[PDB]
Amino acid sequence: GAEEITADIPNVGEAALSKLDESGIVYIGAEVKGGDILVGKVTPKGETQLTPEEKLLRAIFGEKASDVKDTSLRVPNSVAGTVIDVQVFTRDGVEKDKR
Amino acid sequence: SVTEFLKPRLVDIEQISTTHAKVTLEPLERGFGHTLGNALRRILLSSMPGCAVTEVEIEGVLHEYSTKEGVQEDILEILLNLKGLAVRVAEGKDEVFITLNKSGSGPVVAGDITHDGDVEIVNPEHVICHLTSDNAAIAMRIKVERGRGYVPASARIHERPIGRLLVDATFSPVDKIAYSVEAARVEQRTDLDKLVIDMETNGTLEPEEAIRRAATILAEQLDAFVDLRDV
Amino acid sequence: PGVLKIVKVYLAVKRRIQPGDKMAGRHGNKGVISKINPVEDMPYDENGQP
Repeated sequence: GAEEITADIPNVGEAALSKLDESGIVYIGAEVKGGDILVGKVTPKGETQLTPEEKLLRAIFGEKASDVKDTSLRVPNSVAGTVIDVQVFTRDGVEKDKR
Repeated sequence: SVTEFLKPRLVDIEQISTTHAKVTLEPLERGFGHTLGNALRRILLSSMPGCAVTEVEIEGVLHEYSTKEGVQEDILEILLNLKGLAVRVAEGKDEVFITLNKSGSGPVVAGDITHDGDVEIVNPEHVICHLTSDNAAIAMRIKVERGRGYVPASARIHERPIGRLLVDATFSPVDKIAYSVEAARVEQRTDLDKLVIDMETNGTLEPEEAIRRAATILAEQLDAFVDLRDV
Repeated sequence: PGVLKIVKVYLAVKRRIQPGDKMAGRHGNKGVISKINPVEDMPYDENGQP
C-alpha cells in the first residue's frame, strides 16, 4: 500500500507525540534530543508468523495491534538542537495534509 | 611571642569605580600574606554566588535562530547581550521575573527594564538591542536566578513551552583578582606585611562581603583538618 | 517515481569547544585540546589577568 505521514504511531505513547502536530510533523522551535520523533510515518506490513510461545502470550493478554509498522524519522543519537525550518513536498495528485 | 601570631584585620576599603575596588588586610606575619592571598583569590574566582539571567521570553519569537522586524540584532545577539546583565536580587529570593517593553527607534538599554523594587540593575547603560523603526516594538520577560559557578543550558536537568529560550548563566560576579604583599609599619616590628586585593567585578557583590564569604568557605573547609579523625 | 511525499527538517546545533577538538593557527601549528582548565589554575600576570 501507500505509506502515510500520520501521528498514529503504534506502540508509542503521548509522551513522544507532544512535539508532533496533528499531521505528524514536529513544530518549529521545538527542542529535540536523540531518539525524538520528528516526522511520524507508518508503513503497511504483511502477515507475520508468530512463534508458539508468542501465540500463547497473545492468548493470555489479548493485545495485538500490528497492522502497520513504525518507520518514522527520528533525531540521530548524540544530536540535540532546535527545529528551525520544515518543508513539505507533495506530488501532484496527492492530498495535502493540514501542515 | 613565637607561639602566638597576629590576626589580620580589614583596615581599608577603596572603591575606585563601581566595578573596581581594593581591600586592605593588615597586619600579617611572614609568609602568611601570600598564603591568604592565593587562597582568597582561588576561592573568590571559583565560589562566589551571584544572580544571572537564565530564561528569556520574547513575544512573537519561537527560537533563537530567528529575526524580529524593526530590530537590527538577531535573537542570538540579544541573548548574548542579556548574558552581560548585572542584576542584584534582594536576599531571600532565588528567582525573580523582570519585564522589558519598548517601542520607538533607539537603543533599548538595561535602564528600561521594569522591576519590582527588589531587583537592582547595576549597569543601566548596557545596550540590549536597537530598534530601527518607529513602528518597532519589543516585549520580553526575563528570568533571573541566584546561583554559583557556570551552569550551561545543556547541563540543566530536564514540560517547557515553545518560545522559552534558555540562556547559559555565569553566576560568579568576580571577573579579575590580583593581590600584592607590601611592607607594613606597625609599632616597632618590620616583619609585618600588608595584603592589598584588587577586585574587578560586575558591581553586584560588595568587596568586604565577598572577602567574608571567602574566609567563611576557607574556615569551613579547614574545620575538617582542625578535627582530623578517621571518618 | 514511486515517491508520494517528502518532509525535510532543519536542526540547529550549538557546538561548544571541548577536548578532542582541533585548534590551529595560521603558521601550521595545529593541536588537539587536552583539558579545559579552571580560571584559578591558569597562569596570571602581576595585574591578575590570566
